[PDB]
Amino acid sequence: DNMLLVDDAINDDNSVIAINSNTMDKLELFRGDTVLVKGKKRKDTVLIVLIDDELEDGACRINRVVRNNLRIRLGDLVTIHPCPDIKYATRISVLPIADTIEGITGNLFDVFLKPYFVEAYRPVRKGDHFVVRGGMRQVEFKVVDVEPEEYAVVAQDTIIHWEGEPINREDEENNMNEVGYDDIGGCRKQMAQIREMVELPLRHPQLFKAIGIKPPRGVLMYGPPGTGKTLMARAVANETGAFFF
Amino acid sequence: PSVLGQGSMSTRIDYAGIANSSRNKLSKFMKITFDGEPAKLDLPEGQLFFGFPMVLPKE
Ligand SMILES: Nc1ncnc2c1ncn2[C@@H]1O[C@H](COP(=O)(O)OP(=O)(O)OP(=O)(O)O)[C@@H](O)[C@H]1O
Repeated sequence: DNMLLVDDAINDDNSVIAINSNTMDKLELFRGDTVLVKGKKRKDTVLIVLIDDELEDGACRINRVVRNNLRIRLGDLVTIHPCPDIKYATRISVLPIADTIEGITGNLFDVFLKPYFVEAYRPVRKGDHFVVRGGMRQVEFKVVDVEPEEYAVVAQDTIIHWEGEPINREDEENNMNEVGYDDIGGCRKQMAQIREMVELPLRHPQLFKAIGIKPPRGVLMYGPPGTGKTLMARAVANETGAFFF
Repeated sequence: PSVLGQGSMSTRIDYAGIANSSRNKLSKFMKITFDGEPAKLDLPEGQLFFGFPMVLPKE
């Protein structure tokens, strides 16, 4: 029962996900418990479980920040598992987003993060984001580094380092290629042929051991220039999740 | 002797500190060896430093 419908959370917490009481019973959880939620491709995070009777069976509430982090939209499906082993981050470095600090003066740390981390115990993970509203503005922050790794809790013992260059928002997608199967159209048979020969030897390597064969290694794609061959290879590599070179 | 690594102008310019920083060189929120990577060690005009660790001949 780890597949739940996505709903727009009313609250303004980026590390809180609401579940139905029947769903909470099925998942065998408690109010305030932290659970790991995995969405599309290889993106996942941790959220604080909340009890919501108004939520219908097989439904959950997540704010827009969580959906953006998981690369999902409203009404999608995610996989939720218990996360009781999450520990406390002894030392975390976090830097603001450049476009969110346009002319904002004063100690951004005390102004924004300190109210947002006064015994909040919000679970954090590498690459996560969270928006904090201070005064009449809102500023986003990203999980630049955490110790111990990977996912932990930002408690009082945590030491926050807010010194570093602003995180320009454009480079997250301009200088990086995060493309999935949804970015490829008009070529389904070729995509299936590539996947059945690339993912299967890696995602499920014990099948070939069971059947006692050595799957083919090399794969030569060719076609007219401009048909997206490089894009197809990038998408397959990203979806597989294995290290790509 | 102590001056072969830890002497005058070795503490004024923390060669050990620079060496350890170069070894663990990251923003990230004792022995010196010549297997690693160099780090810039700039000194103003007119200063010489002969405190680099000795290596002895090849025997
Ligand atoms: N399904 C698709 N088929 C073809 N092109 C696509 C597809 N989806 C997107 N595109 C766009 O088509 C262009 C393909 O450029 P790209 O260089 O990746 O193609 P290519 O022919 O495989 O490259 P090359 O042989 O130069 O490495 C890009 O703009 C890509 O965004």
